[PDB]
Amino acid sequence: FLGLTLALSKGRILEETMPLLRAAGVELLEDPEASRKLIFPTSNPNVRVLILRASDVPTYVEHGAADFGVAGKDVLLEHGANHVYELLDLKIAQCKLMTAGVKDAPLPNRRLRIATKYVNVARAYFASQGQQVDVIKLYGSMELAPLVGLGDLIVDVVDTGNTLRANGLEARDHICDVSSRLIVNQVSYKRKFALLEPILDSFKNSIN
Amino acid sequence: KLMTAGVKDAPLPNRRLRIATKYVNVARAYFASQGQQVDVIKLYGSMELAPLVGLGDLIVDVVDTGNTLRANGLEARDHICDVSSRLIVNQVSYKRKFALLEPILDSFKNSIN
Amino acid sequence: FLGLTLALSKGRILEETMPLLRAAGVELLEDPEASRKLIFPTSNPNVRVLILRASDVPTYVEHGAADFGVAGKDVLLEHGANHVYELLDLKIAQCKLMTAGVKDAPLPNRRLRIATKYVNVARAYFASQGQQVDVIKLYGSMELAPLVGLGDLIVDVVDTGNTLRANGLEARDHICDVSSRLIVNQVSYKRKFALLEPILDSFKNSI
Amino acid sequence: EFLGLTLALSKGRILEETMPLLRAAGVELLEDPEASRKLIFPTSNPNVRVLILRASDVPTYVEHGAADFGVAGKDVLLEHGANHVYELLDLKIAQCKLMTAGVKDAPLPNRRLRIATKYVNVARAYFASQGQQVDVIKLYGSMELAPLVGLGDLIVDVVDTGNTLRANGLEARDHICDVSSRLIVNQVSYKRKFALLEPILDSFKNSIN
Amino acid sequence: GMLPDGVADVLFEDAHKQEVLRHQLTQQLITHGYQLVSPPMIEFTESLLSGASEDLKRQTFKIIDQLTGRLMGIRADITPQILRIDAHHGGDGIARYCYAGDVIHTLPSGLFGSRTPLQLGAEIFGCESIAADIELIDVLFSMINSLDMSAVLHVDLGHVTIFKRLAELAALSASDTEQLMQLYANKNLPELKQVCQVLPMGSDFYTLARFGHDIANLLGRLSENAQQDTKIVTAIDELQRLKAHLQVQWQCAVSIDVTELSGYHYHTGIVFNGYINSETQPLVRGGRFDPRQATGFSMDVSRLLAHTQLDAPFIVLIDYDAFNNLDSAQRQLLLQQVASLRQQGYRVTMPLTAEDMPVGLTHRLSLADNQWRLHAV
Amino acid sequence: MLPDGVADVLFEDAHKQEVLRHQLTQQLITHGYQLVSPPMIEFTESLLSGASEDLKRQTFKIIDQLTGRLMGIRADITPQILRIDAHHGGDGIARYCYAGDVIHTLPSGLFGSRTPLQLGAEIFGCESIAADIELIDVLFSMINSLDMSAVLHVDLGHVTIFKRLAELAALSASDTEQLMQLYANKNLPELKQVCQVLPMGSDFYTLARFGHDIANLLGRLSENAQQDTKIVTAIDELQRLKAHLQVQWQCAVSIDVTELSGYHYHTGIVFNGYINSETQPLVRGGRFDGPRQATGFSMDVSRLLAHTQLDAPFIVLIDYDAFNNLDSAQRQLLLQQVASLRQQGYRVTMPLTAEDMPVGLTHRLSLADNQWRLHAV
Amino acid sequence: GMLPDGVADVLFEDAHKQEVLRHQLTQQLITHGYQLVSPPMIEFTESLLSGASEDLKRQTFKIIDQLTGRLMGIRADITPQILRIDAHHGGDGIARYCYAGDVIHTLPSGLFGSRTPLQLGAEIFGCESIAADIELIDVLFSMINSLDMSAVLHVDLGHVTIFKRLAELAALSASDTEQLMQLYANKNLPELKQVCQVLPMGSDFYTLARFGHDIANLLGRLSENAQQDTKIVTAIDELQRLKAHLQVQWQCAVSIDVTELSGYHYHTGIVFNGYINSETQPLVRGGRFDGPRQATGFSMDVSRLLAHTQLDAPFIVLIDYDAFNNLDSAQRQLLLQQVASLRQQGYRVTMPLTAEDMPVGLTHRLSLADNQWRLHAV
Amino acid sequence: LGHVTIFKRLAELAALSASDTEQLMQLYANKNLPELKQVCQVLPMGSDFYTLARFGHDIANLLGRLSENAQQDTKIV
Ligand SMILES: [Cl-]
Ligand SMILES: [Cl-]
Ligand SMILES: [Cl-]
Ligand SMILES: [Cl-]
Ligand SMILES: [Cl-]
Ligand SMILES: [Cl-]
Ligand SMILES: [Cl-]
Ligand SMILES: [Cl-]
Ligand SMILES: [Cl-]
Ligand SMILES: [Cl-]
Ligand SMILES: [Cl-]
Ligand SMILES: [Cl-]
Ligand SMILES: [Cl-]
Ligand SMILES: [Cl-]
Ligand SMILES: [Sr+2]
Ligand SMILES: [Sr+2]
Ligand SMILES: [Sr+2]
Ligand SMILES: [Sr+2]
Ligand SMILES: [Sr+2]
Ligand SMILES: [Sr+2]
Ligand SMILES: [Sr+2]
Ligand SMILES: [Sr+2]
Repeated sequence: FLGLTLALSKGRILEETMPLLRAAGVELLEDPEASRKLIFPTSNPNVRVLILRASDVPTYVEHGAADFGVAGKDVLLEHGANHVYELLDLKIAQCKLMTAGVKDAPLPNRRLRIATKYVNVARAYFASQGQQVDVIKLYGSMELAPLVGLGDLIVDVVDTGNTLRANGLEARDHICDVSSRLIVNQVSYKRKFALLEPILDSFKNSIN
Repeated sequence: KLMTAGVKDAPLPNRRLRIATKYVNVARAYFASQGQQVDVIKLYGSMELAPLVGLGDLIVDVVDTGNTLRANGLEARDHICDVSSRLIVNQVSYKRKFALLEPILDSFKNSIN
Repeated sequence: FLGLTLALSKGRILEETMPLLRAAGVELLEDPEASRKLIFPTSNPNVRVLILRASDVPTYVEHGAADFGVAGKDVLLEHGANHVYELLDLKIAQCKLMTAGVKDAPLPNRRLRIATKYVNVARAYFASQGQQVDVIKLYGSMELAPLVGLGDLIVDVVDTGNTLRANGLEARDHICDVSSRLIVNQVSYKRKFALLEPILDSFKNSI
Repeated sequence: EFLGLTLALSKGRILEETMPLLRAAGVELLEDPEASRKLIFPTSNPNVRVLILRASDVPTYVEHGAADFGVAGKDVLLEHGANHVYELLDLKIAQCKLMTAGVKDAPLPNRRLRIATKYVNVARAYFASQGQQVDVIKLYGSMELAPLVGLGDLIVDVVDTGNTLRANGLEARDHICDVSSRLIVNQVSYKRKFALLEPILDSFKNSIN
Repeated sequence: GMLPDGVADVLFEDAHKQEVLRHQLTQQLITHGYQLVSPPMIEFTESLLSGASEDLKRQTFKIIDQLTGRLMGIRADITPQILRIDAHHGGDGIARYCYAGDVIHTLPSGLFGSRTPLQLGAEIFGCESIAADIELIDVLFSMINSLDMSAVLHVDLGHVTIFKRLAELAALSASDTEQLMQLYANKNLPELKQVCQVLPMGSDFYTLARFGHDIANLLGRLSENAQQDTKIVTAIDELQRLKAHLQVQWQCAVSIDVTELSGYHYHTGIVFNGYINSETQPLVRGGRFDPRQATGFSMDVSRLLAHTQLDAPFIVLIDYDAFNNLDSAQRQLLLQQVASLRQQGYRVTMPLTAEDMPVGLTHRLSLADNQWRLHAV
Repeated sequence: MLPDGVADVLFEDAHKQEVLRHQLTQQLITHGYQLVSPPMIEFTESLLSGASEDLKRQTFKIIDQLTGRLMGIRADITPQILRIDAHHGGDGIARYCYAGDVIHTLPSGLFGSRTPLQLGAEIFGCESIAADIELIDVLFSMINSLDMSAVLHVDLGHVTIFKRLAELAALSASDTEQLMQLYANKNLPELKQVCQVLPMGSDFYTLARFGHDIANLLGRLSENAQQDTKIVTAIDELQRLKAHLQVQWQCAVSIDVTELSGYHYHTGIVFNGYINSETQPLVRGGRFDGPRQATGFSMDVSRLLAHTQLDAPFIVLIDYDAFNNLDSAQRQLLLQQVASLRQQGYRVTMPLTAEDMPVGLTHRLSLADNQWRLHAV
Repeated sequence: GMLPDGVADVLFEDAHKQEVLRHQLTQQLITHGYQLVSPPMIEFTESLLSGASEDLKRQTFKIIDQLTGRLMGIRADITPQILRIDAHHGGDGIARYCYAGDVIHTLPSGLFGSRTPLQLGAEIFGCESIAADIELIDVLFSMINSLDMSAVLHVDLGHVTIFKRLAELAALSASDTEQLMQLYANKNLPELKQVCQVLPMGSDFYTLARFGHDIANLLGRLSENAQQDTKIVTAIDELQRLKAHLQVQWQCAVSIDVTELSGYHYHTGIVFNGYINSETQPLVRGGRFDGPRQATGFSMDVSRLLAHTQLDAPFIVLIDYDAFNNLDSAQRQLLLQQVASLRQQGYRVTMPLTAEDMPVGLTHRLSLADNQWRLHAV
Repeated sequence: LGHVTIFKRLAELAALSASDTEQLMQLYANKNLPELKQVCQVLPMGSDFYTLARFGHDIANLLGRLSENAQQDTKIV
């Protein structure tokens, strides 16, 4: 395959990205949800897409198995974005990385336990606040952790906060703002700019 | 069972093999016990895609029937080890709450025989 | 002993230093040459002297077994003078460090062999000339080495050069100028300056 | 120019005790070295000349081939390293022994001991074999003074009678090893010039009994 | 011997003495208002060697944290850790810290030195005044005096500001600064004289080495441009105050060397070096350092061992046979008596066998007429 | 900022750590144990001589720049005690104690320390169970001196029992490993299965099922097991220690003869002291190898900090203005008074300025009615 | 000094010559059926120093792998790496390996010797027969002969088995073995004679030093207990076969020294030492060693051949700057074709960047005269 | 192809600190355009530094997109 391979995150990112893709001439030919398929062709025959778990997007892109991708800045911060180019803030799927604890429970004045997917972000953040922590890696959902004492706080992405409140939790501290970004493989940017440029101009235009 | 898996009838490249897997530690351990050097790539999601777009040469995954592998143009290669579900217990809870645990453990033990 | 211990070199340095000592109030009570004695008292009861091989002077001084000493700059350069203070050029026993070879024998085009006491000086010098060498440490006299092919050159101190010519050798390159120096232990300079100062002023004036 | 054997001899006492062995092998000096401003000495055998060196330079001249063979104390050989020469004969002359020595009845300090010595490598080796840590200070000249002005706690030196130690308020402490003069030979000279060496070595061997 | 160069066991009575010294000196500092901190032996090099000199970097062993792949160091000096601690905990006002802990060096720092010193120190942060340096001197000398040594401490004062201002005003290159520093370290007066003839303000640099010891007249020997620099004037004034304080208050022999420029990197002003008798390496090193003021000192506790003495210990052995003949109630009373002896600092061994013999035995606890009593051996 | 398993101990915690280290060290010394303070680094030749694979992985490696040879930072002090006893201890009984920092490459337990302050005691050269009883006495005397509310639970094991059964039943390496794994996991069902097809498999099952009841363990074992002297002696040792701990010290004791951690280094009886319900033992001890007998224990002093309390400190500030208004003779009297307070352990700060404020201030020393006195804040 | 002791640049024609030697000698080995392997300069000490002598350990620089915290070495010898490689890849049958690579030593052997030799070697695994040692000799001598040196290689054969069997049969202590070995190393016959009067079978140990060179009669001078040891008999037989083979097949000067016991640790039988002219340190060291796997091999420092080998003078050519820039495009293309041809034949042709651009050691100009580019010497 | 002179001349002409040079270099290495845009709004000649990352690939027109001070630097040209 001599064209571009585009890595997309599952779920909400896919919904909000479809418009940008259609504007750049790259609509999916079929629905991914009702498909037992891994590599998807598009209306442009030089572009195919991969539908990945969000945390795998930077991995596929930096290793060149996809030439470019759409990934949350939360994922990029947690992963490390040293081996890709973060070309565009797509200003979609806005949310923010936050600490969160039990509703109206005060912070204990001891070493905190953080239970989170975002282990590196968590370490970095609590370091910048000069605070010592014990971090516990979780792969799944995090809202349960404080409720059974696994950790005192969690680090998670929060939009509305409805999920937190529905589980007796509340956002505490704001870590940073998060949105989806267009990342590009370093080699693909050099070797395949001619294929990328129109699509990047279209995305840039679709944002304003 | 935990198995290595690759593209159907694709030959081993002469260079250092790339493993794309959830099971990073198992992968390192296994290929170490075969005296083989590997480059491991951590994946969090589904793994069947990785060999098909060249992310890695092989994957390590749990396989039952293997229908998922064949349906994606992949084939099981090596058997790593057998896998089944286990009952694990917290060390402190085993000491502090044995009275609550024992009947439940006896029932599970009996349900297996 | 609460006074100053002064380390002196054996032969020529001792002759040329005696005047400076007498002027600063520190004459020996007796002749060292005709004496089976190691620590010598002086006319000043706060000063005693040690008569050492020249290469041991910096050793006794830096370790504080002598508070100050007279040593050739050749010795100091070879030894390392990092742990002592070189206070005074006494302008005595002037000579110079030189390379030397067989008379009118040309330098071979291959890697040179240096046979010398002054191993560190030799390495440093030939390094500064961008020249590669094989150095051979000698403890005794060096004039013989080129005559039996042990090395191509020697590094040695030369005054007149009479010893070189008498053995069919000639001075070749000038490395640096050498004279005797007054060295002082770092701690002794701080703790015992009151005892040292007059003696150092007298030496400075005697020069 | 010179196709014969070059023999390296140590200056003082070794020279006295070696002259007999040389005369028996046909290699007397033509003149007195003490009253001579001369570096290479011819002998009654025209295939042999001698060099009169400081003792510590004997192994150096021999291993580098500037002398084909030499007479050196085992103290010198141990200190220098004798890896590049052949120690062919114990000449059983200039017997003495390597010893530690300290101030008379001075007790060992509780801290790490300081050794002031010519024999730096021997000193390190010896105190290592006794499982003891030391700080060694190299001296080139006489060593008897060092303990008396606190340069070191002990010295390592060759001791025969011990008169020099006692006369300076020092006493022998430990025996390190026995020392005598040895005949050393250059590796290449042993292979290339055995025919010249053999009679002289047989004569030395016989002179020892 | 089995151990590396510059690495030594401290055993038996020496270890006991080291423990007493460390504890007493620590307690003294605590009672003068210094907060004890005990940072760890290892940190990530990011923190440990933040703004470290090239020397401190070479002195610090590197090791790899297998949990992160990152570089850690084993501390060669505690002071940077005190900086880290004061940044997070100290605020803007005055703060006092003390410490005592092992540090490790890659190489011995001078001839025959230790690579495993037990570093004890005190530091005052957040005070600009020379009064903080004077308090530290008073604390140090109070500590030294508590040790009842016959060995005497000589103090050498320097002040890095003087040479740094001269280096500024004369606009010296890196090369020329290095060369003067090397020459100063060696007090090589002849070669310094030569180099100074061809340097800008070279007369002043020569004066530092030749007449720096005479601090009463140093200002008046300096050039006009030097004499009109306030920092140079203040520095020389600080030296004169400390010198006077040490002589008046403590009867201390003080020498001055304004060319003492070890730790040109970390020192920012006055420096102190305390020498014990005629030992080459200073027992005590101290100075001003580094938007926060700081001054402090440190020492190797282990170097005090040779100059300090404790009373003979009382080492007691209970008689084996007599003890095993006791009934249970007699044993309990003896043990109560032994506990009391131990509370008073007697070292009491309860023998496992008839041959069980404590090292350095001084007394037996023996049974006569239904009574246990001590008698010397 | 700091690596995982690496922590500052600061302020009152550091003070408390210093008190604990000092008191516990002194207690050991008064029981006849010789204090030794080996260095943090040695050549791996000595440091890792006869080390387990685990100890090797736990030990950081560094290079001695003076010799090119490999050194380690100690992860455990016991091998250094072996080294020390070989050179200094002779053939008789010898007692050693120690307290020093050790470093581990990886934490042992979830969020556990890689920089423990390891304190211990060891008895060499005594075959008798009496040496293990003396150690228990020393340990419990120390624990009791701490006035904790936390309770120490003791678990006793004895590796000899399983090792003799493994010998007598001629088990393979494979089968030994499998039983050990099954014991570690308390997997009774799979153990029962594996034991039906093993020689003397009945005895291996009995260890896991009835090992806790040490009074009857011998009588449940097979005839071949019951006639093994080593098995009999081991069970006898367990019964003596258990009784001694309960009688003399009112200790809760559990027995687990399937406890086989350190199968490598342990050669007999083993002790594990747990504090409340903490997963990792506070104290680990037991018999090991010096042909020289050895037994001992060690603990991380830093883990005592959470369970120990000191009295509130008195932190005193002298009034700045009042002090500077004093004449010389008034100052000398105040300083005498301050010295006295400091001797009693009051932490007295002499202020540098009017704003100089000690952390945690509790009292001012103030001037009222021609008299200096403490008043709370 | 600019560079450390025992560390030297190899520059210019010497470097060219080193490259030719390395390449030719490697190719020769490959054409004799030896498989080339190129192991890395660094390994974990677990593998690199597995069963290493104390000497090899001291010779090996240590470094730390920052990825694992574990200890690595820079190789001082390639043979242990060949063992590692043969364990994984070689099977139970015969396997042949060759190699050429840099090794580093902490200290020189020999006064002013190299610490950075370019170690080239060949090894045969899995053959018990003396035939494997004979094949290696053939390979080695074919290589030596291809070099067209005037320097002569002298071969010294030893065999450690002989002294080891005598040491066993006479039940010598560690102390006594060390003392005999020291005395052998120094050829100290008088003190050896003394020590041997008071040792069991001491007569045989003396005979090794005094009559070991005469291998035809060594067996018959030995004691009855020695003569009835099969290993002693076989060893002496092996020496006689190699000696004969070297003299007959290769016209080699062979000396025998059964007291040659360097590498008592690693050698397990026959040993070979090749000396170039009268150089003290052997150019070639070889002999039997351990892989239960048989192994024999040799190695040499290629850099020590540089002083004894010669290449033809090179042709170093400069194209004339002015003439070239005066050419039209089609004339340039023809010249470049001619230059390409010269380069294919091994002429070193510089295309000048400027009129002053001057190759070092210039021998010819390629110049324009009539309608023709031609070489003319300078 | 690249050319370090261009950024070094811009860093000179804009008189950048060590800190600011390091930050731009880190951002360039990552081709982080959003954060670079932010940092460049508050830097002297920051427009030129942004242009390098955004339009450096089009070398035919790079000179004409640069500032007047940049365009008059001979080394840049
Ligand atoms: Cl598909
Ligand atoms: Cl939400
Ligand atoms: Cl919320
Ligand atoms: Cl399946
Ligand atoms: Cl399949
Ligand atoms: Cl001349
Ligand atoms: Cl005596
Ligand atoms: Cl002694
Ligand atoms: Cl000690
Ligand atoms: Cl009575
Ligand atoms: Cl009061
Ligand atoms: Cl050699
Ligand atoms: Cl085989
Ligand atoms: Cl043509
Ligand atoms: Sr410090
Ligand atoms: Sr006092
Ligand atoms: Sr232990
Ligand atoms: Sr209590
Ligand atoms: Sr009062
Ligand atoms: Sr080899
Ligand atoms: Sr030929
Ligand atoms: Sr902005």
